[PDB]
Amino acid sequence: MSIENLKSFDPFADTGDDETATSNYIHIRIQQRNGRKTLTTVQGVPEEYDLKRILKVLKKDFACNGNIVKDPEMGEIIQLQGDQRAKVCEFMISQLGLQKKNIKIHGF
Repeated sequence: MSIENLKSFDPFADTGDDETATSNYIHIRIQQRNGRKTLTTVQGVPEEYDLKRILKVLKKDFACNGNIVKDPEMGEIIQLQGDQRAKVCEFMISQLGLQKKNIKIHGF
């Protein structure tokens, strides 16, 4: 007589598939507003990237929340909840392939 038992298992490792995308400046800024919330505004992103897909990635992988909004001064932009400037910079570099030199980060 005998019995079956698990010998080992595979981890999370896999090969890379990233590639360089074309230059164009992006601005990631922090907001201060009368509702007391801190928000991250994303501006200048290439129109070939769907803003609704940016929302979907930042809600799925980063666990944030956000919307597309038209500001009186800053124009049509994505708002994300909190100070996510480094996180959104990393998304544009990692998932879109945009080179780091294109991304401006601004405080408040």
